[PDB]
Amino acid sequence: MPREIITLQLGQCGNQIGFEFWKQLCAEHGISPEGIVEEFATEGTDRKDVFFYQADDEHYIPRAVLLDLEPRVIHSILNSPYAKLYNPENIYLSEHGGGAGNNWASGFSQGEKIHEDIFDIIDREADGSDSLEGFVLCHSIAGGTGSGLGSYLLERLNDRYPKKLVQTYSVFPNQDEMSDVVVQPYNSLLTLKRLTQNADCVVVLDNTALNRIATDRLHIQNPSFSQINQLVSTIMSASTTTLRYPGYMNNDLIGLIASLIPTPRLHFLMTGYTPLTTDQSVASVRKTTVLDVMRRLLQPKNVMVSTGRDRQTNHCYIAILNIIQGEVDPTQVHKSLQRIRERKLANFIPWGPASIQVALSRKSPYLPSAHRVSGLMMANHTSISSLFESSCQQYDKLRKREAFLEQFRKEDIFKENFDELDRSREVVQELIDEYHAATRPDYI
Amino acid sequence: YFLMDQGDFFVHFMDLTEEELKKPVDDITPTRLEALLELALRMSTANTDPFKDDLKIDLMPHDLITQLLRVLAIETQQEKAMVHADPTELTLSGLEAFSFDYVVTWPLSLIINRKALTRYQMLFRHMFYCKHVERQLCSVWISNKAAKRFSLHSAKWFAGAFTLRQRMLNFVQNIQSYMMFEVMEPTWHVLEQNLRSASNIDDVLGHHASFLDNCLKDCMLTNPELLRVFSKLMSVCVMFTNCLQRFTQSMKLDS
Amino acid sequence: KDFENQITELKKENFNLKLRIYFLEERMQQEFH
Amino acid sequence: KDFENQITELKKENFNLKLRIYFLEERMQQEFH
Repeated sequence: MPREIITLQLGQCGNQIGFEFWKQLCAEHGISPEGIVEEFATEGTDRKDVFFYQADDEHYIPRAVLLDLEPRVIHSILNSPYAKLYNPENIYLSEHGGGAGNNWASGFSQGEKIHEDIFDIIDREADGSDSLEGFVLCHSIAGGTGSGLGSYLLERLNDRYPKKLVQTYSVFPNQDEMSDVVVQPYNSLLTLKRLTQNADCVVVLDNTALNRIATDRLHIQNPSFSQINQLVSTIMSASTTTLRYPGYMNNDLIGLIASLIPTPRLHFLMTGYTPLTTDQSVASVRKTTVLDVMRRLLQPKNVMVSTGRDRQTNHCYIAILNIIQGEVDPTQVHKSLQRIRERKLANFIPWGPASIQVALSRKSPYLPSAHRVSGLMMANHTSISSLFESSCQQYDKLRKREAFLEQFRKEDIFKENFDELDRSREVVQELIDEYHAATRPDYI
Repeated sequence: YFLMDQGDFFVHFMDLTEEELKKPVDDITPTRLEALLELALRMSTANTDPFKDDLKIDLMPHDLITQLLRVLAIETQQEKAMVHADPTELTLSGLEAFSFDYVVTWPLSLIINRKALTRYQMLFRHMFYCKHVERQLCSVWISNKAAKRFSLHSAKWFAGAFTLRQRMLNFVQNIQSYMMFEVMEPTWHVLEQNLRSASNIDDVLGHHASFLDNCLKDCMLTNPELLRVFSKLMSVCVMFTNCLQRFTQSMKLDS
Repeated sequence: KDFENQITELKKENFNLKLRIYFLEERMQQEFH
Repeated sequence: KDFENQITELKKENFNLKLRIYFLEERMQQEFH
């Protein structure tokens, strides 16, 4: 049965992630930007019902609701080639293009104020999807709508669909880079709290890591927010390749969440891409072994998560899932598991179930893969506890020094005090402590 | 049919057709199963498979492992103890009994013998049982979502269910990865090559016999005690998930 | 590997013969009995 | 000698189980006739 996902885009970064993911899904399923299925995808093996909702025009339309309080991202999404690919009725655009002002409290207020409109789009997508599994919230942890509206959207999806998985593509702020929002620390903390409480699983997409990985591994000088959104789209297309092309294992989001999240609360996932190189980096007659792919993904130059290289937090993978796109030999997958276990190519959490699965699945036929073996890494590592600690410390620095506290206290969430930011930092700290415990034998 | 590669039909095979699989031997209505199979056959892009009609509903007069342990785990002490055990009067659900059998014509494809059909039927019933079990485990994994906005430190039943699912889901994901990697990925090409190498009746029989017997030894389900050990190991994780879900159902109706 | 292959082939052939014997015995019990 | 012991038991078990199936099948086909 198809399992549609309601892609909720909040903030500029979230709208870019959602639009790029929709474009990547249309390309991989062979759906043209007008939604009219591309001529090469009529016989496509893509489970278009599974990934995209079939509109009245039969356009392969992902159940995507783009809700942003700033009109710039909404206009760019509506101006993308894929405008007719997705259903227009699920895109709610706030005429007040003022945004949340990089304040998570203001973002949550905006999400709740557009809760009727956004919850309407979410429920419309659920009714328009045969077996809508849950909602995927692409937003920015440092933005106001992305962090705040991301929290509001995650909470709204959890309340309307408590039995539906709430996955978040939360753009974590640069903990090593001075955020332009002094209240961006509070916004990041609130987005992390939303990920921990109103979201079932949070994929932290640290823009500092995006720039670092693009510059060092992909040789992309200064990755832009557009570049981060494009990378997110490529990673999403890699993760949904097995969604469009039906495989034998990990056929649903709930199954992937179970295989990657031994702790129901500690579902915050760090990201990595393997091989991490520019498309111009043609692996010269290099038969990428499954073990070689595992080593390259485990290489920090290939991880797309800005996890502070904190020697205090013993980063270890709670669960490791290697999503391989292309022609991958299943026997080579078993050999890769053996070689990675022997060479310790991946460090696992000491207090989580050992999950090293080698599953062979096909990519979307409409999505051409330049590398015979492409790799997307979703790993639950305690280094995310380092990134969460950096975010929490930044949030504490903003709350304690009243950095952008005028903007934070201007919203009802922090009207009395920076309670929303403080509870957010507390939730982030608790998650970081639990993740460090998970890498430690004492988590259980 | 019974050889995977119909991924959409697989995702629609255990989500719907397992309604009365837990019903009695004759309690489950087969009309609903046939309707569900037809809907999954023709409501998606699985029409590329051209032998969905050959996928006929079957039911072994024992469980897929009841008959197995009755014959494979026989000739030592159970060939007269429980070899011929009838599952109808005992607890034998539809899921335990059902399988799929194949028959082929006389003038063409006169090699589908009733014995080979029964062997293939047991293979199909065991493969779809595993697929349905994997789907059920994935469904049960998402249980800690109704209280996902509630702290799990004070959710002893739900917290313990999540902690045990931490390893149960790995036990399913790694298994579904390794088995599909070793058997299906190798065996498909192996059968293709053997058929392409066969030229006579004897050669085609050898290719088919390899593709059947070697897979019958790949699963390690040909032993008198390993089957019972696998049954014990498989009836424990599912029971744990069910007990945890029953304890967590207080949030559904008791709350 | 030769002994493991021989054991696996013996087990597969034993399982096939056991399945045939089980089918025959079940059919005999259902028809004659 | 263990390889021969394995072969000997594999042969004897297969020959005996196939004898059992021989009796089952011949005593079934006559009931099918």
